Amino acid sequence: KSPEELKGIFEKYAAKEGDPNQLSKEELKLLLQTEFPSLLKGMSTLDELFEELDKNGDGEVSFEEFQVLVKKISQ
Ligand SMILES: [La+3]
Repeated sequence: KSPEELKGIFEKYAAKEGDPNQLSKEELKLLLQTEFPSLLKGMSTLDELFEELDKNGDGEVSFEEFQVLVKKISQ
């Protein structure tokens, strides 16, 4: 539940598919799977999360956008 682990695990998944410098639906999906499968139960579907996370329009859910989830994962 550490922060350093978030980066590590994150990259561990971001490196899974495509460049680890960018997250994806399938990529994040996995994370959201193990990382927080409960967040998947939310009313925010994968696609919803994907589009939700990306509020810039790059397609990459970099850790930056991820920090946005940490908020929901906090509440
Ligand atoms: La982005």
